[PDB]
Amino acid sequence: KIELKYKNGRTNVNTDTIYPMFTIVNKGNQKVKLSNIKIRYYYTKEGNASETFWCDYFTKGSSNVIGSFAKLNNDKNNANSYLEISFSDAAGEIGAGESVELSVGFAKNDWSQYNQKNDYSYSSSTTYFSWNKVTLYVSGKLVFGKEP
Repeated sequence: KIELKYKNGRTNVNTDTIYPMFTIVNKGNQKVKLSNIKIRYYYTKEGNASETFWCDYFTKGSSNVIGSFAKLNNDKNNANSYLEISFSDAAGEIGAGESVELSVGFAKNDWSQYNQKNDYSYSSSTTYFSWNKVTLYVSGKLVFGKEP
């Protein structure tokens, strides 16, 4: 029973950079290996340049957080792209009743002034909350949130 909380590290809506922050909470009785957990954040991208990902903070070491980018290939206006966050073997485990905190960022490399309020996963919250428009998978299976 793995839950995900979200807050926004910088709420400006027309910037090229986006600052998703998450807490991953193990609310079950069994430990989960972090290398089995993935998180997605969904947004619209205009242009063909590759995004840039970084990790500003992670309980288990920023070097153990992996950022990848992919397309939804669905022609919808709330998102066409996602950031997928994954974790290395060296990230270890989240014990039962423990949590980890993760503060990341990415640049779309559009420089377009797009309105991020149109993004499926955008929230202006500066409090970690139970936001169901970001998703969490365990061993590839969706366990938290709603896919677009």
